[PDB]
Amino acid sequence: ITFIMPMGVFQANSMDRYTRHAGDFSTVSEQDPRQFPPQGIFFYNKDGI
Amino acid sequence: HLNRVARAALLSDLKRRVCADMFFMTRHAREPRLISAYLSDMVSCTQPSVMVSRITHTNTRGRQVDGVLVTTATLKRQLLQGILQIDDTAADVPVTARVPADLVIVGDKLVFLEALERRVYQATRVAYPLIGNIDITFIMPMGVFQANSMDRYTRHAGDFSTVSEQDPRQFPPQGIFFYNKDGILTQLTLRDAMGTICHSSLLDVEATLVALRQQHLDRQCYFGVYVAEGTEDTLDVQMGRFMETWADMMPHHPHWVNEHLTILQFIAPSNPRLRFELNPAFDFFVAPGDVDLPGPQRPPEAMPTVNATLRIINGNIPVPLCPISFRDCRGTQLGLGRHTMTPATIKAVKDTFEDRAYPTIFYMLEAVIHGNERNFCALLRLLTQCIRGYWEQSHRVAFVNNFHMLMYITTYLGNGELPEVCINIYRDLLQHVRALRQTITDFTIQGEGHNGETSEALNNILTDDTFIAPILWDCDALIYRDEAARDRLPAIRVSGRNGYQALHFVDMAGHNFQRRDNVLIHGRPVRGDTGQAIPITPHHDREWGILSKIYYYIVIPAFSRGSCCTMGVRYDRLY
Amino acid sequence: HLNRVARAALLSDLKRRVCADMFFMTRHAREPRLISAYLSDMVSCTQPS
Amino acid sequence: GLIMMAYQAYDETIATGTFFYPVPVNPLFACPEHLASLRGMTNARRVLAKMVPPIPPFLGANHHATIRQPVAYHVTHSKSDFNTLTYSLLGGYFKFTPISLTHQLRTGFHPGIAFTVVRQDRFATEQLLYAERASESYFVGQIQVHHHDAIGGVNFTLTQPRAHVDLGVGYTAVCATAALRCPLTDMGNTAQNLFFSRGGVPMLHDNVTESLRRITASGGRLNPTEPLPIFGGLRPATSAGIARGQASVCEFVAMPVSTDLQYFRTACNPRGRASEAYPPLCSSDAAMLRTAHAGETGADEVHLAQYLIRDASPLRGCLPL
Amino acid sequence: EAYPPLCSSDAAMLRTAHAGETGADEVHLAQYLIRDASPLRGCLPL
Repeated sequence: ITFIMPMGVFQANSMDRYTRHAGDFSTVSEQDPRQFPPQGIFFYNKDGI
Repeated sequence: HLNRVARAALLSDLKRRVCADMFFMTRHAREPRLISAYLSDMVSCTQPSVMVSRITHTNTRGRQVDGVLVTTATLKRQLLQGILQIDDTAADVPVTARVPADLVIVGDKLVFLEALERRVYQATRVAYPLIGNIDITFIMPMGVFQANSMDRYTRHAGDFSTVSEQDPRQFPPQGIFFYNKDGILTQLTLRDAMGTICHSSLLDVEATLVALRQQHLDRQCYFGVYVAEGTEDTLDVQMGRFMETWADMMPHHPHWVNEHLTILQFIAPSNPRLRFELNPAFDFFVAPGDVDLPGPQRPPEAMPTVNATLRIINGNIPVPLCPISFRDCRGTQLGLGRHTMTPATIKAVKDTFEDRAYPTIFYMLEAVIHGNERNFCALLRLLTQCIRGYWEQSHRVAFVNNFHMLMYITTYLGNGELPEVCINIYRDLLQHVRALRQTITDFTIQGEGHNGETSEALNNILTDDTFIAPILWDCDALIYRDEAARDRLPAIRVSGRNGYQALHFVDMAGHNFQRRDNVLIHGRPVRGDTGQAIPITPHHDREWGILSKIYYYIVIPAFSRGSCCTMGVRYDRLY
Repeated sequence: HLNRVARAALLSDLKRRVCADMFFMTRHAREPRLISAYLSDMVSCTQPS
Repeated sequence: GLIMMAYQAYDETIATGTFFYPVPVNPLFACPEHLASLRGMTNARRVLAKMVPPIPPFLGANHHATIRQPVAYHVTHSKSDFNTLTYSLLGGYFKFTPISLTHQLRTGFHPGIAFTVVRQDRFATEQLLYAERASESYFVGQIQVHHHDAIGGVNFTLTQPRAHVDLGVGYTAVCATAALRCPLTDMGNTAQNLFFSRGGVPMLHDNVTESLRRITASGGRLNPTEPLPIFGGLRPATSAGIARGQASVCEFVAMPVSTDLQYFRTACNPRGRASEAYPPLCSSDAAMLRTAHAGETGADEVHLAQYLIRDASPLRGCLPL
Repeated sequence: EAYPPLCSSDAAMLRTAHAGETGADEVHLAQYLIRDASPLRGCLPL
């Protein structure tokens, strides 16, 4: 079985840059380290790592 | 014979099987299906044996029993209550007969469920087996912190807020919480580390130096691992041949400069400096063989060895290993309630520091006065006029460089000679400095001194007498340094010759600009007599050195950000 | 005769067993499995005669 | 000497290098651009200085000076604030000596190093064993007796030999650890003292070691006896009833404050490299542990700077909270 | 057709994808969490 895995897709729509709750992932930095476009993908190994 | 790759896959299979189940029966006690699956796997995991039998053991029906399982009655009851099914109460047994004996079906084959604990091992002094025990190693990190700014993320931004302006959450971790065996909260504090790290065994690096001395050591750069002596000169041609040698003595990029690597980049196996980090308190570097430090101007060439020095500063570890973000976090943690600098004073200080068009007249005055109270006592009007003229033309506070010039201003020129804003800025900077000193005092413990060293000098570095400021104008700090320790082996070197003379009150009649010996101009005391044989006394108390070192090592570098430079002066041309 | 430390470990076992079960019938009334476990422990705790 | 703040080479009213010559000896005060003040300025020296600070050896080398390269890199590459920068510089300006470390640990300051804790346990283990029907052949001999004279009378000893043979093709029996019951050991918090051990190089000053020993004795649940009996193992002092069983020691192994944290999330190696210690559930904050009880079935890892790691030890579905 | 398994574009959403409050999130601001569409729905325990 061959898997498919997108790597760097970005949401251009300003409508779609929405969250579950506004302050979900915030930091002490003035600028959220979240506005930035994605550059990596995370998944699990077969043992859960 | 599935070779290496599949043997390692099998190895990982055993890894996960071991990690998954050692106490499974008490683990998934509320999931009856899992226990049945594990028993079915166990019974269907061993190959059978020879089927030979003349008269065998069977149930009452007649079907032959096929095995026996041994445990203690506790798991007999726990399995029999709701997990496994009764087959019968008795069985047919040979006599070389009907005997009550439980038996249970699992998988597809019938097996005895024996927990023989009652017919034997009572009122006898032999311990029951199957009570083996176990010894597991548990791992607890203590103070691991995340350097990445992206990793300082939470589930909800407003999870844990307080009435304090600053979150009591930015602070790095210093304790670990876990549960006792009965469920009670347990806490480990950083004070508990003294049982392991706070011993004398920290300085047994002799074995590692001897062991690492016998590896492949090639010839490398001798710039950062060599110390020389002064060549008894006016420091000009010294710089000359220094630059001439320096421009071409590089064999490659130094191993102690490439601080730009991250943790991952520094930890890459191709990193040559990966192997040169052994002890957190020790710096290991390559040094020549049979060379006494300090050596001559030209380093002798021989087989390079390994030499190690103690890390006095906790920040001497590379910045990949000591993140700047962590340093900022703990620095914010330090002065939570301490005095801060007003926006006016900070903007003025930064603007005057980054003033490229700074006139050299102030530098002339600072060099001529050379941090002497006698000089300042006669230039009140000139200094006032100069500072006023430089200030009310671009709103920049001057005369900030020389530390023996600001306190003179705030003391003498403090009743209203200068504009109220300037003296306010000087006083606010002094308040920041004394707040830093008070913070130093708070974080040290008093009442404990060893070998005649006070607690302040025993804990902090800026309070230590042995360490000296980058620039010294008088001989008071040198006297304090070479009098305070008396156990630290001292070696003072002033451009060649060892030891100073400290001759003060030099005039135009005996100016002698071409002096090469160890006569140090201590300067004329104001509230005293110069004389010729009068012993040299410090111009100020010991706290003066503390304030000077604190200012030079805190205020100057934090504002300049590695832009200002220290250099000598040419009095033969200036005068 | 497991001396002082193990006697105190047993003492803490008594502590937890006392705090755990004084009204278990009305406590875990919705958990039929626990009650059978308690009765099994009760009946298999006294030696015969 | 003198310090001049902003280097100027475009001020042509005064000749370059008329009153001062750049002779900087400080890692913090490296001035690659100020070097153009001195005569004999070439492109090669500037190219070398753009990466390497020019510091004389006859005034201290970087490896041998107290102030080193990383503090200069920190002060030259950090742009957050100035109050915070000053306090960070002050906090870095602390000695790393054991006495200083004791001072910060008793104070509350966090040194730029972390630790890991290893604790030993002993659990009562049940073994679950199934073998076979025909797994062992068991021979029996004939009973024989020996009449032996005794004190009050005589002793009759009954002797009968026998032998066992495993007539199995492969592994007949399999036994595996099954049950836990009550933990005979303690899941407590007792640091593993190092002052018991002998063999390391002593400090040249006896009073330093004595003070460190006395401060280690304070705040430690197990400590050496004051008389320090020679020619012996230095047994710990006698005590009253230990709360809930034999104490479990905890040793400390150090690492930088920024260590890959997700490594500690799973069953990792005590040394740190595949070449394993099971980590049970742990919290670096008081809040994290009590919110780890699955308040809204919710488990968290990092809030801002601390960490909350779940259980990876075999004690997952055991030990009710 | 290639079956896309469960994935996240940052470490945060992948660790929150364990159904922390039974909650599967998809996008926070611009990074994404694509759930499992591969046949390994009820397999491979985490």
